[PDB]
This record gives sequence, C-alpha cells and structure tokens, in this order.
Amino acid sequence: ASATRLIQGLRNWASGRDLQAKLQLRYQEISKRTQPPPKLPVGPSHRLSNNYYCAR
Amino acid sequence: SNLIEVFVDGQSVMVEPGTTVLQACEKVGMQIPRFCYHERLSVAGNCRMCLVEIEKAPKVVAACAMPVMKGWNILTNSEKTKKAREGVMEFLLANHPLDCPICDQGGECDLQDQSMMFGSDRSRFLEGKRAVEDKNIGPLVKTIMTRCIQCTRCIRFASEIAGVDDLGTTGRGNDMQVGTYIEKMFMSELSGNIIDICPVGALTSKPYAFTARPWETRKTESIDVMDAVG
Ligand code: SF4
Ligand code: SF4
Ligand code: FES
Repeated sequence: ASATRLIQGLRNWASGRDLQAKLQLRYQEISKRTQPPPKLPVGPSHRLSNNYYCAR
Repeated sequence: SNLIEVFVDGQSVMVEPGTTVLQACEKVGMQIPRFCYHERLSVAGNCRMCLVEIEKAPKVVAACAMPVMKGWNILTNSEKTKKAREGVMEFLLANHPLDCPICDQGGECDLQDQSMMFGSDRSRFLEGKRAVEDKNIGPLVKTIMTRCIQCTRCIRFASEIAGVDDLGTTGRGNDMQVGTYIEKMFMSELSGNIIDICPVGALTSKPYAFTARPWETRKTESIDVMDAVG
C-alpha cells in the first residue's frame, strides 16, 4: 500500500481483481515477536498410580 | 538319573537337582535380570531384581537363590513379574545421582540397560536423594561411593577370592556405607579385578578414568604376557 491513486487505478483496471485489499506485502499482521513464554501441557501420561509400563 | 522337570514358560526341560532357578532359565536361554548374582561368587539375595513368578503361588520368589522342587512351571513374562521388576527398578534409581554424563561406565552400566529394557518411563520421588562421602580405596582404584547401589559384590569377591577382608558394610537403613572403616589403602593382588565386578560406576579405574567411552573403542582378542598362565 501507501501508493498514489492513479497507479492504483491502473493496477485495478489492468487486472480486474480490486487488487488493493490483497496484494502480498505484509505490513501489520506480522505476528508480534517476543511472545509471552509458554507453559506446555502434559498429555495422557504422568498420572500417578496408574502408569505401569506393562499396560502401555 | 537325577532329573527334575521344569516348565520354563510352559516349555519342558530336565534339570539336575540342587541348581538355582536362574541356571534353569539360562539352560533354556532366558535371562532373568540381576545385579548381585554373579557366576563366580557366592549367592546373596541383596539386589532383589531377580524376582520371578511361579504358577499357583501367592509370593514372588527370588531366582538367584531358590532350589528346584519337582515339576515347576515358571512365568518369566507374567503380570506381577513385570510389576515387581518395574517396582525394584523404580526403587534403585532413587538414591542414585545424576552422573550418567560424568560417569565412567556410561556405555557399559547395568542400571541403564535394565532401566531401558525392563523399567518404567516416567519417574517419581520429588524430594530426597541421599549423598554419601566417598572413600579412597587405593591409588589404582578411583572410588565414588555416591553411585553405589549396595549390591555387596565387592565384599563377597574380596573375602572369597582376594582373601583380604578389608571391605565391610557399615551402618543401617539408608546409611549403609560400603568400604574400609580405618582409611586403609586396600592394596593386594587382584585389586584391579574389582572394577569389573562392581556393576555400577562406583569402583572405577584410576588411570583409565576420564579418557574414553565404550561405544567407540573397538574390541580385539589378545593373549597376555609377563605371566606364565597367559
Ligand atoms: S553407574 Fe550407571 S546409573 Fe549411575 S551414573 Fe553411572 S551410568 Fe548412570
Ligand atoms: S561398591 Fe559396587 S560392588 Fe560394592 S556394593 Fe556398591 S555397587 Fe556393589
Ligand atoms: S540376584 Fe537374586 S537378589 Fe540379587
């Protein structure tokens, strides 16, 4: 984006897709880096008093 | 002609009287896992890993020191056999420190191989893990007695083959040190053989100590010199 109106209109006319809304230059919806630190869950193991390895 | 029938896992085999259960299971080719049985020393029942279930019996018997009655039928891969082995393995890895990187028997331990092929996956025992002050057995034997599992195989070896009678158990409960009480250098012949006897990395070699790792060094048959026996 951040282009003037005339070349925008000629881009829209030379290819009739209304090209401005989706143009594949990523500006603001890049994922914000340095996310908060994650806590990862533990699935169907680690439960005490059933985890005999002879079962699974 | 002195024959007794034992059905190891249902399969029949004739076995001479007087022998242990573990010699019968090795007569059919099985290996019951073990820590304090050794085929050159007297049989003690300390390690308790060797347990195996006999059919039509309430208790789980020790295969290292059980004679053979007439007509057994032995389950080596039953339910409570596996439960007893995973239990004893989960007890053994409690008071055993996190030294598997710095240890010297890291490729050739027995706790590691049996805790792979018989033990549990997740651990427990959030708090605890005693630590014992190490001794100095000799300048040829490096000694970290923190890794000891108190299997009492160095003592049986020293007393019955080396004839020295210097190694002793001292204490009770968790506090059972295995060593010399009087700071005495255990210096005799066949003192080097004790590093192959100790199955965990407690009594390790002093000149070899931190120089190799056993999955890299390749093995070669050879014959001794300097001794007439070879
Ligand atoms: S003796 Fe075995 S379990 Fe103990 S630190 Fe060494 S490799 Fe690990
Ligand atoms: S020092 Fe080694 S051989 Fe002796 S009781 Fe401990 S684990 Fe067994
Ligand atoms: S081998 Fe039977 S108790 Fe250690």
